[PDB]
Amino acid sequence: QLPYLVANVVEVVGKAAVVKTSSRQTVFLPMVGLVDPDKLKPNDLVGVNKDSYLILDTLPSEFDSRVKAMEVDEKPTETYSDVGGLDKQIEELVEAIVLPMKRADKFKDMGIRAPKGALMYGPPGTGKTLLARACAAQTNATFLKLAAPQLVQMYIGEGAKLVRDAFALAKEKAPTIIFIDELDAIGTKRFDSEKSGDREVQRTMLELLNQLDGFSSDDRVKVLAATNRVDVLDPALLRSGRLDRKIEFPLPSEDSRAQILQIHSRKMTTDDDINWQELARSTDEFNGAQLKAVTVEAGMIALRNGQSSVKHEDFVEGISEVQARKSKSVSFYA
Amino acid sequence: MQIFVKTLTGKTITLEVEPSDTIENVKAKIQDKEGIPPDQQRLIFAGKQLEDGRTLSDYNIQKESTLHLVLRLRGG
Amino acid sequence: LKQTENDLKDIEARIKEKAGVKESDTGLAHPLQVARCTKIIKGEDAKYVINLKQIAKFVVGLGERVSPTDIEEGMRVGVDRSKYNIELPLPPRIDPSVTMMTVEEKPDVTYSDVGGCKDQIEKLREVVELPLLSPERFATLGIDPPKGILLYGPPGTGKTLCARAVANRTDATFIRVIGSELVQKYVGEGARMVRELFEMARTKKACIIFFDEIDAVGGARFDDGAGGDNEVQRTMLELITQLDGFDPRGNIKVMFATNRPNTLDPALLRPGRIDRKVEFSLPDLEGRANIFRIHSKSMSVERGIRWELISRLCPNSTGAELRSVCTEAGMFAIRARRKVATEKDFLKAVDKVISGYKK
Amino acid sequence: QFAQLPVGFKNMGNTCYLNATLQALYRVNDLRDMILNYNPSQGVSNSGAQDEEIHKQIVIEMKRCFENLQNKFKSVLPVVLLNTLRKCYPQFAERDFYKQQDAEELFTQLFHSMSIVFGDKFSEDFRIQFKTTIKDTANDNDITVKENESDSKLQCHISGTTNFMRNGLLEGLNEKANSIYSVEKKISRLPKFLTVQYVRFFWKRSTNKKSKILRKVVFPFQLDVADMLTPEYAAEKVKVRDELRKVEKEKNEKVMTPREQYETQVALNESEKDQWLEEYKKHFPPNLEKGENPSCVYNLIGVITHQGANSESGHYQAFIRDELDENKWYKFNDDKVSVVEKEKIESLAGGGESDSALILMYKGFGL
Amino acid sequence: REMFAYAKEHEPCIIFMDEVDAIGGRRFSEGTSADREIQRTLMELLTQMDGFDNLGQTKIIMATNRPDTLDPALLRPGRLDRKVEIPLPNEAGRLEIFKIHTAKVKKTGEFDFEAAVKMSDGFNGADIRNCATEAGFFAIRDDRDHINPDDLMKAVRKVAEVKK
Amino acid sequence: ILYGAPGTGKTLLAKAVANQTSATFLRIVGSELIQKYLGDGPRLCRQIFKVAGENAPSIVFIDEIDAIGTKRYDSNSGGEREIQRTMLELLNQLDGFDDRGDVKVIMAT
Repeated sequence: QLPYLVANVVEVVGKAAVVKTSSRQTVFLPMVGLVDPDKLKPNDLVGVNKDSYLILDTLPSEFDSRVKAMEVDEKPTETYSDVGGLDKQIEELVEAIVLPMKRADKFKDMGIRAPKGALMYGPPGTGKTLLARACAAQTNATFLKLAAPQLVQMYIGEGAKLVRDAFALAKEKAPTIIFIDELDAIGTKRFDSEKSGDREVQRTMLELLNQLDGFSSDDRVKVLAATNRVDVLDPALLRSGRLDRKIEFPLPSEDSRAQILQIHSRKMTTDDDINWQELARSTDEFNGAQLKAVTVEAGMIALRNGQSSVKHEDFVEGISEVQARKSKSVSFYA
Repeated sequence: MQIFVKTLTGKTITLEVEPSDTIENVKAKIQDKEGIPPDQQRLIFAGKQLEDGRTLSDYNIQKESTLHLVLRLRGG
Repeated sequence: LKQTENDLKDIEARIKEKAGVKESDTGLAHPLQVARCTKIIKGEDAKYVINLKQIAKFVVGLGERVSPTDIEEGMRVGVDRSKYNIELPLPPRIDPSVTMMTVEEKPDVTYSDVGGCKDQIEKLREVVELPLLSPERFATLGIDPPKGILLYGPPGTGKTLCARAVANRTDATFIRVIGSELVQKYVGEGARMVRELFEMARTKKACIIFFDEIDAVGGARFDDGAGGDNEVQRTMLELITQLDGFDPRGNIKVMFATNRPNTLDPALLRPGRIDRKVEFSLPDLEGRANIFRIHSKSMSVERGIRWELISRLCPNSTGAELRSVCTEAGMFAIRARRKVATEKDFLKAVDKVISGYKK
Repeated sequence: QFAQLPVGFKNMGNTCYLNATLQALYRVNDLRDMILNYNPSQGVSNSGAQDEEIHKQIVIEMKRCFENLQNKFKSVLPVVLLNTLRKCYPQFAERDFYKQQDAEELFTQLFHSMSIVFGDKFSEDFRIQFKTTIKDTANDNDITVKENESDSKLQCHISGTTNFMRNGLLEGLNEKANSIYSVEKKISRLPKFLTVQYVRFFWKRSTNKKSKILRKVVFPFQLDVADMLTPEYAAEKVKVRDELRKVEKEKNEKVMTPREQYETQVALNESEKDQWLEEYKKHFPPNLEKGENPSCVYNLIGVITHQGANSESGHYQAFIRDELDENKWYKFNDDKVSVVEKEKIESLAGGGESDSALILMYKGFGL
Repeated sequence: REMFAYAKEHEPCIIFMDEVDAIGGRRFSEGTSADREIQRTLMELLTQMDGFDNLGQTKIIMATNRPDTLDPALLRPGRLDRKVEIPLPNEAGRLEIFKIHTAKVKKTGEFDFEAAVKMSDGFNGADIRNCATEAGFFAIRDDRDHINPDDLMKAVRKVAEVKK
Repeated sequence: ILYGAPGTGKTLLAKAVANQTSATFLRIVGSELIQKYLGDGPRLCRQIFKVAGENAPSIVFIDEIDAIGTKRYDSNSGGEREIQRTMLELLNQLDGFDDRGDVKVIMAT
């Protein structure tokens, strides 16, 4: 019965055995078969008497709090029928990760190893996050958002352990995408003598890679890192078992904007006359997120006008107003 | 005949009874499949709380009727 | 009088309290960041024993417990930053923040100008005012109202005053985080504050989170760190994530302030971060006039003032400068000992203010 | 200066269950009026009740209590009423002070007595009729529809999943050779006064003892139950609701001593209120039954709260909405009466050991 | 202390130090935040070395990407004396590694590794592996577990172009 | 803002006026705030303003501010950002609150 004493061991006349309790105290018990050999395994809670100091029973594994840096979302709700117009970024993404996961057996018979990883850089504001979750849904991966600043602990090692726990759960839950918010805290270590300070970040990264190539032939876990733009890092783009693949996001084109507009126009009322292709010619160098902000502005015209839908005009006027990154309205010069 | 008792969890369960059964008998049948002690059961039907010595026929509780089972929040 | 009534209150309070202590002694015994019931005799699993700490652990997977109503024990209790969870004995509030920030419920500064800031106010009105007054309008259209606003030109242009005024009208909280303070030089500390601000934000939804100065923090990211852009980008990049990552739109507002426009990144510009760009930069002649007219109503004045004339002497202003002309004009009068303001005084205040601004 | 605070009942020791219940009943205008105008010469409606005389005495003693509340007697001691109630319903004479009691049980018995004395005139204001659909879970061609079930309150079932009153009300409308049958109620007639019971008290199996569910369950100030109605009845009630909403919106658009001026303003405010009642009433449906809600919408007018471990411990209070100023609420903590704001009422949804809503009273929109 | 004692018992041993900047920095900027923990570590390694205990059946191998966040102590002979650098390959090195990688692999056709080598300029084993899988990608598409000579020529070139 | 010179006229005016209003003259060394590490100054500044408003009316005398008298168009690194964080903190507190004489400032240079 709880309250009970657990012990977190990290240790792998007659025979002596050392137990490490989480009260950070080493204790003597014998391993003469009064205490069975199968009640010790590292990394694991095992159940020790309070004042008799002896392993009666073994309890499930745990080291720190469970899912401490990790968000768990079993299977996103998104699809590539929800996220669409991003089609080329779907092709790259599918060839690097999805096909090694699906056809794992095929990679084994072929007798190459599987790449497990990609690195993405290039602009979001198009549904980069949204695409990542789509891939997650499609492959039937568990989506794990792991935030790179949480590891980066000011305390000793604990961060290193967190990287290992991530792999451990990821391998149990397989298929899995480990989706890494930032790249600034498993990276940005520079090449100067300030790479000293930035140790915690070199160590979290190194381990995650060492661990992937450790298991490169089997495609169970995927690693994806995301940023606006590529940062200084240790070499890792040169190797299948690391994050081999380096995937670029470009900007949309007329076909892509128009699909993105048709996805937008299901959600919200329209007067069902609005021509995406025509509006798409009228917007120059727009991204997906910005076509979504035009829909909001088109509705702000509508809000003032006393309309509950939007006509073509209502959208044209929406574009003229700011979306804050690019807006087509230029006609001034005398 | 078969009647219904909406338990505390919001669920309806069924009970097999006779127009001659008393509210004490019914409460015993409820204890059997729900596990609540009769002395803790308050049964409502048609806005009336059912008294222990009366019978289902007294209240005109026919087949498929639904009784509402409630406990008590003592205070004063 | 005042003394007898204070004692009478103590006596009354105390008796209830003494009884209550003994009851607490017999059982051997909400914000919170881990739960810690340090014993648990009362209460897969069919009973609670939950205690989240490095040095020991008691783990039960199953919360609830409408009888006994759990809690008690070695008291920090509720939901966990590990999700074992005190689910629902005495109010948890989703991992609720013990790290504070400055809250100003209903900030009081109503409507400094309503004329000559005419368009800029109206932008605020669509985004912020109307979606609190009617959520159903917005819903019916199917649009989601601007998540974030960027306010530009110099800060303290009466930028603050206007923002506060709409917040009063709607009865909404100002949540002030000042960019400059965050700056620590210890591992991860700033970004940690940011996560807890948003968790706290979701709980408190209907709030304008004011982020002072993006010149301060998140000013570059093109460096790939430097020790002082590396915590600073860490905090920054984390803060964006949270925003596109969803917080409710039409409740929680984030307002950014900036003096200079060279700090901005493509990351910052994009929707789900900034959608609005509201001006508080340079107004018109007709406009300068309205803001002058507006501050001098409250004042007594003796006749011969035309606002147009006062406006004329400004070759370029910001809202800050205008506020300085009315208030400075009043000072020349007080030195001479006066309650009234004159055309001469207003001219004298324009000449001083503009010339100091130069260079 | 001139506005007098309502008065409350002194607690005789564990009799706040009665006090809170009497304030809630007093707030129900039609009930208050029929009690205040009761003449013992009128007898009872149901003289089939063998204990007729004691039910009449309960009403007489309630009328005396109500006369003292109406005519503000800074404190009312309901001693004779308690004695009378105990004679009729000996459960309330249990000791261990007398034992604390479940306000729901008192409410139920008072309703029984008022139905005996007043008959349909009382009970029709509270009646909810159901259409019940009974389907064999094992066979969806075996379908039976009954129209004869009714009650005088709705139960809000609370489990660990329950977060809003609606959740619990919906669960309360459903329940489950021999087979398992689903029994599904939809409302075919709504009352002008709608009583909602939060099912908080229960028999704990683990301890063989009375307990209480503390879970937070948010209730609305304006309740719309269109989704609980039969399709046919919803169509009727929604049509009414949409006309009433139009009136509400139009409403929201629009030498004497100091004492005399206050009394004139009260008279003015009552007249203005009556003129708006008449405007809503223009839109009531032609064949509305006496006591029936015109629409599917209600406003909250009263809340009976409890704080404590179970129904035989702790304390009951009432929170009552002011009859003219809809933003104003009174807290009746036995004889200690105070004014509170809407935020305090919202906090009564519960969570932990806090005072929380147990019984809610709603009155139809436009009444 | 434990790591060294156990090395002596369990000698021969490789002690492999993964990215040395954290136990062998230089200082952040000459300043300190946590870069004194780094100094506490670093003095202990220099002490074992300088000591009466001598390295010869316990070998220590340090690894780091850059030598520009190694301490000057280490760069001085007698705490490291052997410094192996990772070079550009020969034409000969590339051939062997292409042949080895495609030996475990299933293929139609004898492969001319010699072309493949020309199509690189100094690919070490990791770079060569990316080329292998690349060929394999057109084979998953061509619905096969085999690869042509033809795939292999295209594959080495696409990997070269996308980096150095 | 008073500009003149120490012991010549700047200081004299400040002693004289502060005493006349019978407020606590609370003397801050501008340059020493100057602490050259990311954490020290903006807090120091916040802590000043806080205690002043509490125990009002109070004089925040900032002696010889010369070194956060720069503004920059873009901020980078620690070496430009530190300076700018301290400058911005003063600017925001002023812009953030308004007081008719819970806090009075004399700035000196």
